[PDB]
Formats: sequence, C-alpha cells, structure tokens
Amino acid sequence: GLFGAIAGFIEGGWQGMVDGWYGYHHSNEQGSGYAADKESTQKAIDGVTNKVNSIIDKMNTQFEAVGREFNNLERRIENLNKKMEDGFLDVWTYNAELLVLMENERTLDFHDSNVKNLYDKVRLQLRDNAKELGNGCFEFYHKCDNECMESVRNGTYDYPQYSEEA
Amino acid sequence: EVQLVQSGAEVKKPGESLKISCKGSGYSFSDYWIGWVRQMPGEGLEWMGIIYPASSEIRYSPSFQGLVTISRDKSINTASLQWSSLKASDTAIYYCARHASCSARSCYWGPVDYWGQGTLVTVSSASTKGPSVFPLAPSSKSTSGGTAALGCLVKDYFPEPVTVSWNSGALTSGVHTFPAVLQSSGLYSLSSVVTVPSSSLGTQTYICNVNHKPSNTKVDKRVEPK
Amino acid sequence: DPDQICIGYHANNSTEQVDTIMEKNVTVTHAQDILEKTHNGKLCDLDGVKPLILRDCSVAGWLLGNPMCDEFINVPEWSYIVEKANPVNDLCYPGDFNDYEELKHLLSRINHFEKIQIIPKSSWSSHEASLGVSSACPYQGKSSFFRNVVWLIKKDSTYPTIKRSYNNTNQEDLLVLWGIHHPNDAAEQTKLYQNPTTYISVGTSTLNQRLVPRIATRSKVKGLSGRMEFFWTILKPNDAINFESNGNFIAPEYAYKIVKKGDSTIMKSELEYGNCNTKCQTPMGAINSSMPFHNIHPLTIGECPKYVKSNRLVLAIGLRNSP
Amino acid sequence: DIVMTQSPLSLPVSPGEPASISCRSSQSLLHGNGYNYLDWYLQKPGQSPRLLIYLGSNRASGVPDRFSGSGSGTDFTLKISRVEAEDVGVYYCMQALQTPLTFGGGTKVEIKRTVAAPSVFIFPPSDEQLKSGTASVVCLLNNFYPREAKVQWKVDNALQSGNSQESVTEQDSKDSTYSLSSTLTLSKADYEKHKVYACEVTHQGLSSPVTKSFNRGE
Ligand SMILES: *[C@@H]1O[C@H](CO)[C@@H](O[C@@H]2O[C@H](CO)[C@@H](O)[C@H](O)[C@H]2NC(C)=O)[C@H](O)[C@H]1NC(C)=O
Ligand SMILES: *[C@@H]1O[C@H](CO)[C@@H](O[C@@H]2O[C@H](CO)[C@@H](O)[C@H](O)[C@H]2NC(C)=O)[C@H](O)[C@H]1NC(C)=O
Repeated sequence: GLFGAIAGFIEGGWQGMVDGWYGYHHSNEQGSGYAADKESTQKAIDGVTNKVNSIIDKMNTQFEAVGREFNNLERRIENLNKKMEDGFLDVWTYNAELLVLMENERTLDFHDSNVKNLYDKVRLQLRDNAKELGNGCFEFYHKCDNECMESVRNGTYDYPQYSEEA
Repeated sequence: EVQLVQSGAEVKKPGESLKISCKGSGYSFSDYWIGWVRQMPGEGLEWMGIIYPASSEIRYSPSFQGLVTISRDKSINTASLQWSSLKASDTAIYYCARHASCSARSCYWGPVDYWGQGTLVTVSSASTKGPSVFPLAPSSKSTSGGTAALGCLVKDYFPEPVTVSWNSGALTSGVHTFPAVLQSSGLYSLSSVVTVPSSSLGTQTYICNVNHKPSNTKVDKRVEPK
Repeated sequence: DPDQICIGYHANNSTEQVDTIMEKNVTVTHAQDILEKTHNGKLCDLDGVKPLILRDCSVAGWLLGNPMCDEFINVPEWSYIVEKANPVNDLCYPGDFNDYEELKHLLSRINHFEKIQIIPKSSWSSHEASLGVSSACPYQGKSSFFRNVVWLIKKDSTYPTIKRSYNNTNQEDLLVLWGIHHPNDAAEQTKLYQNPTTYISVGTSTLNQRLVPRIATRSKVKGLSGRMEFFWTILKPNDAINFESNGNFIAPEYAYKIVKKGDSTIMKSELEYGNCNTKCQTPMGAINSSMPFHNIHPLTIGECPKYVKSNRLVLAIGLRNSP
Repeated sequence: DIVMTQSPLSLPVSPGEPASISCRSSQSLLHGNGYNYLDWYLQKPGQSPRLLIYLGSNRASGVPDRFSGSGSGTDFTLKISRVEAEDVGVYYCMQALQTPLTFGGGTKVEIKRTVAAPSVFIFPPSDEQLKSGTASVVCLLNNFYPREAKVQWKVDNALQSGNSQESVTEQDSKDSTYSLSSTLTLSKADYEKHKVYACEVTHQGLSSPVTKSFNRGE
C-alpha cells in the first residue's frame, strides 16, 4: 500500500521457495536455487502471531464496552423492546467486521514493507559492485560463487574484496 | 369408597421366602403413600415403611430397612412386602394402610385413614397339624345345682386359627372360647366352655363344632355327663 | 552469462481468501478463521449436569403443577432449562400469571428447588377441598386441577372466612404460589363460594396485597369464560405469609425451597435431549470450539465464544498468493 | 427417631364418668402452618386400627362428639366425655411430622364395674385323652371382676409349678366381666399315681380361697 512491493516491482511470488515468507533466488557457475531469509521470516512469524492475539483482544475489549453500554440502557428504560438488543449486536458486528478489514490491510502492507526492506538491505551491501536490472534483481560485475551468496544473505558482505573485478 | 384388601393368611418355616400383598381400590392408587405396620402378638404397632407408587420412592424405617423389601405396582393397584430368609421373630400380623397423598419429600405423612384386615404370618419349625378335640363333661354338682358348666378342649394344632361353635351356632349365649396358648412342643391349644342350666343336662344335646381350615379338619365332639 | 541474485516472496497452492478495505476476496498464502459456524445440533449436559427439559410443558405448568406435567414432580438440579415456543400445557384452565417474566428472570439465578408441603389438603376441614376440579385440565382421564394449589369451594352451603399463615422455619428462601378465581358471572360465585363480594388479602414482611374478584362478560377459552390469575413471592427465612379470604381463593399446598443459587437460563428450543456433554450450549445445539467468536445464537450458556451477526471473519496472516 | 410416650398404660373407666389419655413427644410436632402433626388411633378388640383424631383435634368422619384431641408442640391429650362397651380397645397416638412414623405405647381402656367373684369349675381328663397317653386337667373361673386372679394347682395337697398355662378372655360386652381358664398338663403315668386334684382360686370378691376338687375315677 504505502510501500507497495506486491503490485510494485516484482511480478509474482515464488512457489519454489518454501523455506520462508521472504528470501532470495541466486544464479551462478555452481547453479541456481531458492532460499529464504531466516532473520526476517522468523521475526515476521513472531510479529504476526502476537498481532493476532492483540487484535482478538481488541475485539473482546469493546464487545464488553458495547455490552456495558447496553446494561446501563437496560436498567434505565423499563419498556425496552427486544429489537434493542439487535441494535447493539449490529453496532458490535459492524465494528467486529471493520476491525478485521483494517488489520488485514496492515498485514498485507506489512509484508509489502518487509519485502521492500529486504531489497534495501541487499543493495546497500552491494553498493556499486552490481548492476540493478529493475525487477527485484541485481547482476554482479565481479564473479560470485555459492560462498559469496552466503555472505550476502547472512549480512556480512565484504565490499573491499571486489573492486569491480576480483 | 376406599378399600384395602390383603392377601393373608400365610404359614412358613424358618429360611423360606414370602411375599404378602395388599390391593387398593376406590381412589388413585399412585397418588397416595401406602405402607405397612407390624403388630407382634400382644404388643403395640410398629411402623415398617411406606412407598409412593407413582415414583416408587420408598421411606423405610431404620429398624426395618435392608431386612424387608417394600414394593408397589400401578398396573394392578398392589403394594407388597417381601422376606429373603424368615425367622420365628417375624411371626406376627401385618397391617396394610394408606397414608398422606403428598407429592413432596417433606410433609404431613398422615392421616393413616384406611387400614386393611391384616395378614397372619406364622413362622415356626413345626408343620401344619389338625386339632385333637376332647370333651369337658358337665357333672357333677352338689345336690342338684343351678347352672352347669361344660366345654371342649381343642389340643395340639398348628397354625392358628380355629373356629368353635356350639350346636352349629344354635348355642351362642354364655359361651367362652379362650385365646390359644403356644405349648412347649410348638403346637397351639385352647379350650371352649359354655354354661347352661343343670335341668338341660338330662335331655339337651351339646356338640361343639371345631374347624381348623389350615388342615382342612372338621371335628364334632359330643359332650355329655359321665 | 554473469552471476545474479534476486529478491522475491512466498507462493503456494493456497486458495484461502480474505477481505480488506480496498479489496474483497484476496487470495493469500495463509489465513486464520476466528469464527465458529458449526454445532452438533443436540441438547447436551453442561459439565455432566443435565438440564431440565419441560417437553410440552411451560414454566407456569411445572411450578403450579399441571396434571399433564407429571414427570416434573421433584426434579433434580439442572444446569439450564429448556422450554418450547408454544407449549400446549401452559395454563389448562384459562388464566394469567402476574410478573411471569420477572419470575423467569429469577430462575436464571436458581439451579435447584426442593418442593415441600406447607398447607396440607387435610387441614381444610371447614371447607370442601375435594371439589374444585375442571374439564379441559384432566388428571387420570377425569376432571382435575393444578396439583400444587387447591381450589377451595363452599361446604354445606357455607364458606367460612379463612385465617391461615405459614411461618418459614427452614433456613432457605421459599417460593410460594397462590391464585384468585375471577368468576364467570354472579350466579357462579354464589354457586361456588356463597358470597357476592369476596376478597383475598396476602401479607408478608415485605409484601402486602389486597385483591377482589372482577365480574366480566369474557370470551369462551376452552369452553370456560371464567378466568384464573396467579401470583408469587419469595418468603425469606423466619418470615410468615398471612392469608385471609372468604371466597375465590386458590390456596397453596406446596412451596419451593430455593436450595441452590448459581448460573442458569431458560432457552426457547424445539429440540430434545441428545445424551451428550459439552462446555458450551445454545438453543440450536452445542458448541465444541476453541474459537473466540461464533454466529449460532445470541443466547448461550457455559464457557462459550462471543456471538457475532456476521457470516465470515477471516484474518490474513500470510501474503498475496500469485498465481 | 421421635419417641412417643403414653399414659396411663391401663385405664378402667365407669360407664358414666369420663376418661383422659396423655401423649408426650420428644420433639415439637407444631408445624409452621400452625397445625400439630399428630393423630390418634383406636384398635377395638379383634379389629384393625382405625383413625380417630387428626391432625391434633379434628374428628374422623365416623367419630362421635365425645372424643376430642387437644394440646400443642410436645405434650398432647385425648379426652372422652362418656365411655361405653363400644369404646373399649387400645388407643394409640402417633406423630406424622418426620419419617419414620412412631406410635405410642398404647393405652388399654376397659369398663369398670363392681367387684364380682368367679364361679369356679374343674374338669377331669376324658377317657379318650388318656388313650393318647397325656392327661390335662382344666380349671375354670367364670365371669369375675377385676381381671386380677390367682389359680393354684394342688395334687394330693402338693403345690404344682411349671406345668400349667392360663388364658384370659377379652372383657364382655354385656356384663363387663372376665373369664379365665387354667390347664394342668401331666402324663398318664403321672396322673394315675395321684388321687386328689384341686385348683385353689383366690380373688378380691372372695372372703377366703375357694377350692373345687375331684377324686380320680369318681
Ligand atoms: C467472494 O466469494 C464468495 C464465495 O467464495 C462470494 O459469495 C457468493 O455470493 C453470491 C452473490 O453475491 C452468492 O450467490 C453465492 O452463493 C456466494 N457463494 C457461495 C459459495 O455461497 C462473494 O460474492 C465474493 N465477493 C465478491 C465481492 O465478489
Ligand atoms: C416465625 O417464627 C419465629 C420463631 O418460630 C418468630 O420469631 C422469633 O424467632 C426466634 C428464633 O428464630 C424465636 O426464638 C422467637 O421465639 C420468635 N419470636 C420472637 C417474638 O422473638 C417470628 O415472629 C415468626 N414470624 C412471624 C410471626 O411473622
């Protein structure tokens, strides 16, 4: 949404990547393959799992509010019809449905942000040592083996080693 | 109106089982509590227990609980009382009686407004035996004598009861049939006496008519002077 | 060719859809349903405690002791109560019930009664308690009346003025029910009670009631234009209820001792007992679920989820699935 | 249980004068409604028990005005204004507050009359009985008042012990008297060794003990 990566630059997800939610696809002398970012995936799983508890908690806390407001109503008015209960049930159902729609918007936006953040993590390691093709891919000026890919995914990439050629 | 008809009379030996019953009529059998009352010979009334025949909830007495089984059956308006192994101490008369008609579990259990006729349950090691009847002769008086006394001795029978009449019911006045006594052998023995004018001894015939239904026995003994 | 590295996101064979602000039915890789929509469709126990199921009886019939409601003499403790929409056995004799909904609200607090006899039929010696029966309210095939109350009438062309009172010597609160007979006409009131203008006064420490039977040309309901009206009150321990009347008095025989007070409810349902046990129950059926929400029925009992009026509530966990 | 205690145990009453029976309870029988859950029952001789009073004071359908119950809580009483031959029997009070139901000890009530001595008779064993091997001698006290009496057997002026049984009739409807028999039981072997047989009777209406006797074989 705000930082749109899905419906942004890449034109689809990868079915070949089943290691995690986000990740990489390398291709070189040894051979190509998919692999997921262990750090961002693990953080995202622990981030969302609590988000579901807090959103369920949010929905419960104002079911009690809508209920408490009805309880105050019931004691005050002597002649209240059964149609009144439905009124408060609709009000809460409206808000229940609304709170799910809003949280689902953030969750898909949260992934779009994290995919965009992973892309920025990678480019700032490479800097001027790679081409930028403009479809979620980087092409190296230097030669990058499987051990060289390891250093990019993990976080400890060494720019000094590759001065255009190495 | 209300009627309680019982299913007596019974004679058994120690160890034998038994099931006496009582049929209610003239009301809703299932609506009224119905129960049992024991009366041992010569002693007072002992409440045994009641049962509500709609629910079959039984209110036993601690003295009788686990020793007799009270029952009820709506389909034929009958309440019953059972024994597993009888004893000599159970020899008594057992009264069936209607109680409250309260559907709750705490209430006025009375009035015990309608009672049965009782059923005689006799329990001993002796077996059914007919009576031996002997005459008690009238004579003899000093000089003439105004009133004379004669009778019959009904000896060695089991179980109760026996019915004694004189001249086939023609002679009721002045008669005394004594309650029976349980002899050391285990058989019963009573005596029946009647007082009459001494004038009649010469001409009037006197026969006592003893009937012991349990043994199908009928004895007519002629009682005459000398 | 040169070496390269690419950045992307997960995909799979998932077809789970979710709704958002801008889009409806967006296929995602993973999703969480938080709405329970199914039930076994049976009336069950609640933690092994069986409910009181009145079949074709109503609450009024049960407490007053309707002749057709013969199972519900001395019922055991219940978790909840079930009653059909239009129970055929309500008030056999055409009549009303004062504060009937208030009484039903009070039954939510109660889990178990114990019926006790307070005024035996035998005690009414100056009055004839045997008669006071009615057709269209049959017991054992015959004309009859409510079991827990007595329709008193005249005796030998006389209805002496009544003065009785019961003192609650129990430690528990006592539910007491009495009634008044609104006669058909002036000829009937003379026939039944021998007193043109009668009264019924009832008094406790809290309550003080004065009643008078009304005469009116009413419509024939079940072949009876004359009408009945029943009342009730809680008699707290050590407090006495004082009855006085000279006619039209439908006297109590039994009261109901409130022996357990907890959580209960009366639910409208046509369903029957299912020989099951559950932690959560609804009029439609039982719910065995670990969801936080459901959409079966607004009335529930036990440890349940909360009722929403929505058909669907799904949370998106994963990301957008392509293709 | 709730134990019930009646008094008196016996109650001889004259035809004209009244009677009164007390019945005490271990526990209060007064109910919250005001009524005492206590009944009274009459058992006429040879008949079943019948309802007399309930619940405390009200008369059962067929009960005359003479009978009336009274009292409250723990102590009660049954009053009778006049008593007649019809009213003889054992009167039982019973509580009906709690299960198990308990009856009282009972109050026997006979008709009181003037002292009347018994007519004493004695009977030797019949010849048909000796054939069997046993011999029973029967003494008879006919129509006397009061019930208390002494019948003592003496064979050849030797007091007999542990070989005779007594039996008393119920009180008479007409003359309110009692009759009593006594049977001395012996073997034929014993009976034919002694000659003189006599039952010596002693009773309030006699100035001295009356003795009726006979010699064996006339
Ligand atoms: C999203 O998909 C659901 C079904 O998965 C759609 O629900 C259908 O709605 C139509 C009419 O709107 C009904 O006739 C069908 O019965 C529904 N489907 C089912 C399986 O019951 C829903 O309409 C879709 N939403 C949008 C915005 O198109
Ligand atoms: C109901 O009965 C009680 C006693 O049976 C009456 O109040 C007192 O209760 C205590 C024990 O709870 C007794 O010891 C006293 O004897 C009672 N009376 C008095 C004057 O203290 C109570 O009055 C009765 N309720 C009524 C009449 O409404």
